[PDB]
Amino acid sequence: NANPLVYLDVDANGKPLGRVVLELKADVVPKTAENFRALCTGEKGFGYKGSTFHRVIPSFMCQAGDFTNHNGTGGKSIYGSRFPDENFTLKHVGPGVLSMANAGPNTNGSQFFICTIKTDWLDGKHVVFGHVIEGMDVVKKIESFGSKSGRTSKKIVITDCGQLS
Ligand SMILES: [Cl-]
Ligand SMILES: [Cl-]
Ligand code: NA
Repeated sequence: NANPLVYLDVDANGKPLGRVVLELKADVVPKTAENFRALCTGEKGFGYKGSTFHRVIPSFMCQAGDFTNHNGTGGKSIYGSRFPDENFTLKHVGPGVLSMANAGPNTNGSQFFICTIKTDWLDGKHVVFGHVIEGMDVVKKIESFGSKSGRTSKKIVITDCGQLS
């Protein structure tokens, strides 16, 4: 009864792809959910609005969240530069899983990915913290702009984001 809903409105070269709505599993990972929630509202003075999907690999995942460097090197959490792996209770079960990117154990900041396949080799290494409620079609559009190196063929921008409930 207390899982937040947040949204990302996404454009590719200025054309609207639509809205991704995410349920954040605060019932399982409240600290990880709270970090992402506040980065969507921007209430700490920084967050995801105007950042990009900077690494998109077809048949794998769409990665975003580096709102400082727009390239995978940056981002930060609301708690500090990084925060621990809360738990690995939720698993990478299939497309639409929302999970934290990282740089090894206990290095969560703000970068995240949405899976487009079951990525079960990431279980126990990346903290799953939500899923797509609405807009998997938008995720599939983002995925279509990826490449095997992760370089996107269009500039994929989160033009708006926030908390719905
Ligand atoms: Cl990663
Ligand atoms: Cl590149
Ligand atoms: Na907003």
